[PDB]
Amino acid sequence: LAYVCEWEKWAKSTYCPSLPLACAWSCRNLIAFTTDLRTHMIHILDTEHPWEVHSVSSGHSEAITCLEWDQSGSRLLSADADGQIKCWSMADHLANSWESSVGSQVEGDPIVALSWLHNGVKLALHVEKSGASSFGEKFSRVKFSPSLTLFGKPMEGWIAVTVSGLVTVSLLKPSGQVLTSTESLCRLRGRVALADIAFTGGGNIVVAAADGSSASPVKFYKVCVSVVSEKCRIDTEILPSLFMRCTTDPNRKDRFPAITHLKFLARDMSEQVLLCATSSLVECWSLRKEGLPVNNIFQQQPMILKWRILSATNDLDRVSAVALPTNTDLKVASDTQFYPGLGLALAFQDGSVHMVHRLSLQTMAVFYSKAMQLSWTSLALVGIDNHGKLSMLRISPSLGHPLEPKLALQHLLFLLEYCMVTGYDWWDILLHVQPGMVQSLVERLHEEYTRQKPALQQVLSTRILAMKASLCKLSRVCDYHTKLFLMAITSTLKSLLRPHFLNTPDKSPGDRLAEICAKITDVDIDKVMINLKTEEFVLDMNTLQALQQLLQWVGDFVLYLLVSLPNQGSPLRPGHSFLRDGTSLGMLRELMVVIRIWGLLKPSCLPVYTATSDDSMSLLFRLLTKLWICCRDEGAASPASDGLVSRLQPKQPLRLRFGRAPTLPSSTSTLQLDGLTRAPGLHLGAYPTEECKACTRCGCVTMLKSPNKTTAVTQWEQRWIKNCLCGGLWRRVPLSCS
Amino acid sequence: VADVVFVIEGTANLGPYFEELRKHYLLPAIEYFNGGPPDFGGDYGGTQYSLVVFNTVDCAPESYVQCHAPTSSAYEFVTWLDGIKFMSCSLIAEGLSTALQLFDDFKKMREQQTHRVCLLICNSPPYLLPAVESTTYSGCTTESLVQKIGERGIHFSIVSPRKLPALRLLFEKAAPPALLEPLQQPADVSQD
Amino acid sequence: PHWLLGNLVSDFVDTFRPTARINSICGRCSLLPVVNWKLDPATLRFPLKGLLPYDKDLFEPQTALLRYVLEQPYSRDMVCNMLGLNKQHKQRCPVLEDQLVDLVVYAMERSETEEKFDDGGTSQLLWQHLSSQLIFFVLFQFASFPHMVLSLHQKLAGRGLIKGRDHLMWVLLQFISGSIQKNALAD
Amino acid sequence: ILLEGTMNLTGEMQPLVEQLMMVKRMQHIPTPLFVLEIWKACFVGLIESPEGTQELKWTAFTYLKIPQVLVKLKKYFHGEKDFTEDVNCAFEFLLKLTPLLDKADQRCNCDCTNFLLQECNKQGLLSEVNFASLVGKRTADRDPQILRAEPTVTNILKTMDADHSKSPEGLLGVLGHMLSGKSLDLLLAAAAATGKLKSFARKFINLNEFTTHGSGESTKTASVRALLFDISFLMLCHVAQTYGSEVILSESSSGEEVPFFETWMQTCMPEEGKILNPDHPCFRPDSTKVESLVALLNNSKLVQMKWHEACLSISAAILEILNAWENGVLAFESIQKITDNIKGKVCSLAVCAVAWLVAHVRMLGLDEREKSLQMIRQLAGPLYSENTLQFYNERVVIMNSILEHMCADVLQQTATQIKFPSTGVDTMPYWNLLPPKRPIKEVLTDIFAKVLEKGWVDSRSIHILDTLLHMGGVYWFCNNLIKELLKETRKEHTLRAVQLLYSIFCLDMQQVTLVLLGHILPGLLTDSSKWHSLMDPPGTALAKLAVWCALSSYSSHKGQASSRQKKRHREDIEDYNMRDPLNRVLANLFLLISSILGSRTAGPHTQFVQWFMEECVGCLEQDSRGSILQFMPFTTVSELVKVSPKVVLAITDLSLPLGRQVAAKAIA
Repeated sequence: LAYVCEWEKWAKSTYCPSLPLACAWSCRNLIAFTTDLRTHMIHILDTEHPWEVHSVSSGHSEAITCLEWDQSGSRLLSADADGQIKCWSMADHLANSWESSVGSQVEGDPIVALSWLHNGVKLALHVEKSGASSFGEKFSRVKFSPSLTLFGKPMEGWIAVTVSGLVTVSLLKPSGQVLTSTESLCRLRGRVALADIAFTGGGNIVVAAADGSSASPVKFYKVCVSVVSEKCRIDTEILPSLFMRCTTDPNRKDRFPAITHLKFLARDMSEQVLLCATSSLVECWSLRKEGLPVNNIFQQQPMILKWRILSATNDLDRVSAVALPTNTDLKVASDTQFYPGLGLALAFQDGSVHMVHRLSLQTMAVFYSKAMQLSWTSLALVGIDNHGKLSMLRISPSLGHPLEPKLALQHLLFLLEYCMVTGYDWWDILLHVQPGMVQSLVERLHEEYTRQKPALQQVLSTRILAMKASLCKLSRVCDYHTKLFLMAITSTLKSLLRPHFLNTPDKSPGDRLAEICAKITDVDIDKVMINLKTEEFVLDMNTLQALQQLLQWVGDFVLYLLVSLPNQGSPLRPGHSFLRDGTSLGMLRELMVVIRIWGLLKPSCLPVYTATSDDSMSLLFRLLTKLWICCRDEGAASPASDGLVSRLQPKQPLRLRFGRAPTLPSSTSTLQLDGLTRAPGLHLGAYPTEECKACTRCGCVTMLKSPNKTTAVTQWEQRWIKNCLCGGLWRRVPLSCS
Repeated sequence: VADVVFVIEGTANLGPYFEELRKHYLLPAIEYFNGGPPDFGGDYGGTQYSLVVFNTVDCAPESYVQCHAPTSSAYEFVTWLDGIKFMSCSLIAEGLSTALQLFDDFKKMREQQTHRVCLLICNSPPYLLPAVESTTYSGCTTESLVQKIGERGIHFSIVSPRKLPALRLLFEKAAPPALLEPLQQPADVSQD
Repeated sequence: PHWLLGNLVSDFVDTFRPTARINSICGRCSLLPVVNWKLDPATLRFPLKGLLPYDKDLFEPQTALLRYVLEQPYSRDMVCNMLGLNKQHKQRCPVLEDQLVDLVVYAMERSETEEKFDDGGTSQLLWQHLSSQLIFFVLFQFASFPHMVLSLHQKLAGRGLIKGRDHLMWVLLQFISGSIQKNALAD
Repeated sequence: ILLEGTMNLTGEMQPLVEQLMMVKRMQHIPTPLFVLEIWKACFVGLIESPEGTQELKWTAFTYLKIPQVLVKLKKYFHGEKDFTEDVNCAFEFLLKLTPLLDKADQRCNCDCTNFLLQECNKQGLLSEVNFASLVGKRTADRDPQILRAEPTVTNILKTMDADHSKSPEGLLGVLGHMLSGKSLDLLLAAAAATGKLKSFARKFINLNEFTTHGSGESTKTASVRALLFDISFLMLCHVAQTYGSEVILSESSSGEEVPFFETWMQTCMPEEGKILNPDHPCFRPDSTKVESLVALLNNSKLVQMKWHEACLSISAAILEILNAWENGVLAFESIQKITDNIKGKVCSLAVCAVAWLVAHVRMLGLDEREKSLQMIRQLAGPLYSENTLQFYNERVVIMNSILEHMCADVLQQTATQIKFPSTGVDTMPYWNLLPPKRPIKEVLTDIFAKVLEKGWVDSRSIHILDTLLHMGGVYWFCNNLIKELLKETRKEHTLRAVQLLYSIFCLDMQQVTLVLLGHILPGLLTDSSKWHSLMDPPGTALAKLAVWCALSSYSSHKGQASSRQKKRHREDIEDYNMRDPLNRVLANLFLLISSILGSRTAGPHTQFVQWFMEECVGCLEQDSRGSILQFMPFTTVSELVKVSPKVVLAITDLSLPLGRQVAAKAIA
């Protein structure tokens, strides 16, 4: 239908027989693409503009497995463990530059990711229903201690056990990159070929499986990680063994499973599945404590871990990755709510994916027409199924299969709020109903921002602004989107300029004083400055930092805000912007009065930028305040101000930046892209005709230079090293100047 | 003797100001609490100290804290001075609770008591207005302050920049003698 | 050699291997009862056969030779006729130093083999003067002292140097007492 | 020969002669040097590796291999030096190296007399007209230079056990079987000569099954019958623990019948076999389950010799371990009842004990109460102080102890040091013998570095490698081996190492070689790194190994190694005669051969395929078979003209009309 990717000069390497592939990422930037086309390098790309593919050569051979730990930049780099965890943060998150995290894995295939940080999060949604829980009763939190919770300090590492060997993995690196290798060959004997389960209730990691249906022991080795310093003395406590139910089934004994995986919660779920050719038998087992029925067999410690079976399913299937990676609670009687949970997905190597709800396995959609997993709890997948030289596509992501608009939007807002509270990237928009309801969504958002906040919104406003912006993006109201983006950039600019009050000790603080400066005279800011204060505002002689970067920017912004007033009959119901807040305009007035003080101190003030400063910002501030009394609180917009703003002086330039992001409206409509060859069609200025510097690409509009040629403006650079507002998509778009 | 604790929060607010803050205040932390300018053997006798670092909760996807200074042999702390991370409020209370639990563990198992003192450093005027939805602590910054000063006799302190934050007013709840009245224009005092 | 040429040079050196083999002797196990020339290398390689003899049994340095040499007193003459000549100007800490570190590493096993049955016999009573003369050999060789630190790294492998802490401390004390005043403190 | 003798001394009627013909004609084939190599092989063992019964297996393997080479010489060639004078100079070359027989005497203590006796025995059909004179002249050198030597007694008992009885009549001599079992287990050596191993096992199992006969009436008669049946069952269990693979193969090789082989085959094996313990053995014999235990505790009557539920006694042991530890009804009174239950003629008792050891190792194991309980409990230490109707409380007891020691060995290894109730002479020579606190990156030094100078297989390393393969994976196996091989830089050592590498591949040669080719060879000629790797003169013999294993794979050689039988279960399309795996494997090999011959890029892989074509000089070969179905390679032969009589031979694919045409084309 859409989402057309490709490959430029690669192929399936028909001379080479095959190679098992894999890819998985929990947070955003999902794609890893362990695949040798035409071993070869590793790949990285985000869900937005996936055609901007990045890759980097590996440091090993056959590239068995790879997996991340936290949302930050970290990969595994298997095949003797060369190139382990090392964040990038250099220019963007699209360049490996792996550091010396090389684990001393000699001739091994490390396949495991452990040393978990915190406690997980549950989904008590139906018991809460977002009525008045204020996000507390909805997203519960289990209180326990993860492994190696040494020093309340969750040290980070990859102490695990490889696939080739059965001994150990080491080199956990809290600030010191300590190898601390050990030796525990899984009870002094064994061989394995399966993958690992993350963690149990307590701090333990148990996994073993060797051959398949014929030889079916499933051993387990309870372990204790952090005991001593400068060394690891990992344990090897033998745990009860398991098997596959198929061995006693007289139908067929030639199954030989190859997956035998199971979810991260080792409480009651064991999901060993058969992997015959020629068969596909999935099975859910039990992990609970039980007792042996050894009684009444004669004249006449009972608690024994007899891992029995719970349910099974017999069909045909080839490969799969995961069933439901985030996790809900028990006692779930919410059959009416069809949230995407408690499910499973199977992949046909010569075919498509079948998604079925687990624990019933009754029936569901088919999704007709080297394993694929899900993105998050939402129904989002990637098409890495490689029938040869095949790229990735998209299929029906509809988690809610029946038609129920109210319940659909309820699920949508629930998932969005869960994403926001997790501080993760949000991509449930691929499940959106027709964009008209988007308004209602953001409507509920405001309620979630205010009603059931209850006071948390003070620190969540910055994020929720960009959240609702990107929400209304895929909607005919893109003007509202760019208006919200401008609101964001001005709000953060004001919030970074305010703490510059290095005042002498006074009776009160500069923050609350500048805040109360809003309650000031009507006009003539030259009077307001003497009304509040004029002395304690200087902070540096080399104040020449905002003139070439910020002063012209804020001046252009306010001047566009001026000239927007006569543009009432625009091809849009709100035109270009609203100017109905006043609070943001109050921050703008604080900015203009403080830069007036700056000009009084440092002559590198903000000019009118065209001519005839006869300064000229006086009447500007006057009309801003005139609409302010019309836009402070509980007031309507005025006609005299219209006449006052209509005419223009010889000081009115144009060509404002309007920081925004390029669109991606490929729901089911249109997508003009390929696997490569993007076809072409800034805040601190630095937007020339063609870039001639680093020009570190970013999420939406920044694309700012990496060094920035700064002397003391390091506040901005040190502020935007991490993600930005709609600016987590830090790209490495080349300097293909033309 | 030789007992200190550092808690850095003003990353985005005192990025460049941190160099001057170290040159004017962090020097006596080693010059007075040790023989002079610092390679020495590291023991668990109590002569060692700790240092905690916390970032903004907003400019953070999932990670909260990265505290690492059990002993540091009184020199490894000098090693990672410039090894700090950078990122508007800050919500530093979740990081002060880390030092709370750290000194709790110290008093619990590292008790040989050298009355280890603790110092906080901030540039933004932080406040974790939501004191709920946390992991193992549900208190505000004032509750944490009175617990670390009133309940626990650990000497608390906060070294503010030339500006005037709200913690200079929050100092009034420091029941134990903190000696935070005169500012350290001369060499810093062991009790600020 | 270069992949342009065929198997001709390989078969050439093969068919001339017996020529050098006619000049071979044996596996070179050990020949060193000296208490004062043959069996004397320059830098990890004593022999002189200009042809291509067989595998590393003649290429790899005779580490066993050095190990057997350093196990006896008055071994100064061996390394002296080998490499000792105006050591204050020539012996700029060659690799052989790490060799005796391995000997010191073997010292760990001297305290790890049940601590010689908890000093059952004269095992430690001989190892004392053994390590004494071993440290005595250290006269112009403390350069690249991190080798001893690498020995600590070598002590981390297996971590069998626990009981050897007393003996290792003893030998390091002999060393530092021999070089307390004139030596620099940071070294 | 070393590997074959160390792996399967039985079930080798004549595949080994086929592999010998293969390696002979597909190499330099000097018949005198050939028999010299095979003799050095059959005598290099038997002295260094074995210490106990392994030496008996060794001598049995030698005295089975000599008729093998004899019939080889008889059937293989005839018309030029018909294995008469070549054998003369072979035995002369043997007599040249006297330290061989010196070590033989140091090992066997009677190698002079035993050597002469085995020589004159092999002369039953070997040539001795003008040959024994030189042998005597050589042996006269040790005139100065002895209760019973093993070779002579094996040769004597060979026929004595072959035509042992030939008639298992009713009420047969129990004393005969008693004396046979009480003495040394020479029947194992006789079966190792493959003369009756399968037939002996079949007749033995038939006699064992007949000795059940339900129950009996007379007291002493039923007692003797049960004692004989238990002795026979324990002897069969010993035959299984020794080799098993051939025993369990002959158990169900063919026929149409369903006796109680489950208790005879599904008891124990070098595998888990324990997950099915709740499935198959856990029957419901509610009638006389614990009543049998009470009767055994009372009578220590046993006249009911119905030892069919004897294997099903796991059901009674359920409630035994229940009341003992689970229910806690008894501490050692139940232990005393079980001890009375495992009184004389306790054959299946060891089976149930191993089954419950398997159940416990499948259990938590952290408790280890029932584990050590069954260990100290089923111990044959107590030599039946009471009047236990065993009659062999010394020999049968020691054999039962060594049987219980052989099985579940690695199972008890899972726990700490077991009580060691065997107390024999020498334990199992072969074992895991792997450094636990050490990765698998060891074959480079402990194996490859040795065999680099060691011109043999070093049977210890043989079993080490065999265990290492099934504990890992053939892909990384061959990959590591080749990667470590590409550093020799000494063509003599390269040829040595590649020959040994072809050697080790046996018992898995087909699948190993297939995966090796299909995985390395495409990569070995497609990546610049692999180009620079194969750019060495050592790379010349890689294709020599390739063609050597390819023909053996194309040959109808089963090689069904029971050690690797359960592992050989895959599924692959190979990304493609007939639709056979090796067929399309060789087809993809041909395709890669043609592709590497592709122009516009003359890499080291061009020289690689050049050496490959040069090594294609052979007989009865299959390299580029050129079958009339879809065989394209012949066209690529024209491109080989860009590189001659070798062209005339290689173009001779199948003498087809189109084949003749392309041969003429190449002729110009």
